[PDB]
Amino acid sequence: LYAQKSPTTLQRITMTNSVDDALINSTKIYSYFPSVISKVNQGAQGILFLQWVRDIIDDFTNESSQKTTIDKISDVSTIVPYIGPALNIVKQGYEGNFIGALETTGVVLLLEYIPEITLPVIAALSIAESSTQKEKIIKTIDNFLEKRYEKWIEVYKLVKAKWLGTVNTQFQKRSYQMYRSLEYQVDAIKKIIDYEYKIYSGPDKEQIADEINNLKNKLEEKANKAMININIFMRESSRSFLVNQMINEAKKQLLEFDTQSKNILMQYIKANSKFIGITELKKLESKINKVFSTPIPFSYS
Repeated sequence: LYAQKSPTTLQRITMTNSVDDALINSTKIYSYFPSVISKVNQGAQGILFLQWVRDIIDDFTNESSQKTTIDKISDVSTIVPYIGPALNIVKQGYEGNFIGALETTGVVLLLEYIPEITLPVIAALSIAESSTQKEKIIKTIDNFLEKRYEKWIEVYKLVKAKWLGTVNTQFQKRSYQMYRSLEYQVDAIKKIIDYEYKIYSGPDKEQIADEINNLKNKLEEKANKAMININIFMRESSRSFLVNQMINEAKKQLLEFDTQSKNILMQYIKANSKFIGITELKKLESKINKVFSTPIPFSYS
C-alpha cells in the first residue's frame, strides 16, 4: 500500500522500494519509480542543482508515462504496469513481473476481492396450452420464443447490474488509489527538492528560484497525464471483465437454457401436429432452428 503520510518534520527524507522500510522509518517514503529513487537519493552533482531538479522531472516523466498492451486482452488499449508495485498487488512467482502476472491471470488480478461470477442453472420455459385451435397454438409458439428472447435480455441486465455494484466499483477504487499515490509521490519529491534548495547556496540560487518554484505545477502536470492513462486502463479493464468473464458465464447458462427450451417447444409442436398443415410445419421447424442457432449478443446501458 501507500505507506501512510510523508513526514511534516522537514528533515532529509529519502526514497525506498521497500514498503516495510517506509512503514517503520519516518524519513523513508515508498516509491515505485526506480530512476526517480536513484536521482532523488543520489542528490545533486556539485552545484549543478538546476540540472538535478530537471533530471528528477524528466525521470519522473519517463517513468509515469510508461504504458504497454497485451495482445490476448484485445479490448484493453492501455496498460500501466507500475500499478502493481504502486498498490502492492503482487502475485506469487511473478515478483517484479506485474505485466507477466497480468498476461497469465487477466484483469481480474487488479481486484482486491475476486467475485463469484458463476450463474445458477436457468430453468427451461414451459408450455401450458391445452387448446387445439390452430391460432392459439401458433400464438403459444410465438409467445414462447419471445419469452426465450427476454430470458437472455434479463440475465444480461442482471450480470451488468452485479458488475456495476461489485466489480466496477473495485476498479474505480484502484483509480482513486493511484490518484492518491501519485499525489503522494509529487509531494514527497517536492519536499525533498525544497529541503535541498534551502541548504543550497550556489551563485545561481536567485536566478533559478522561479523554475524551482514551478516544481509542483510541473509534477502535477505529469501526474495528471499518468492519471489519464491509468483511468483509461481501469475503465477498459472493468468493461473487459464484464463483457468476457462475467458474460461468458451468462452465455454458458443460457445456451443450456436454450437447448432445454427448444426441446420443450419441439415436443409441444409434435403433440399438436394434427392441427397444422405440413406446409406451415416445414416453416416453423426451420424458423425455430434458426432462431435458436443465432445467439443474442450482449449490449448494455
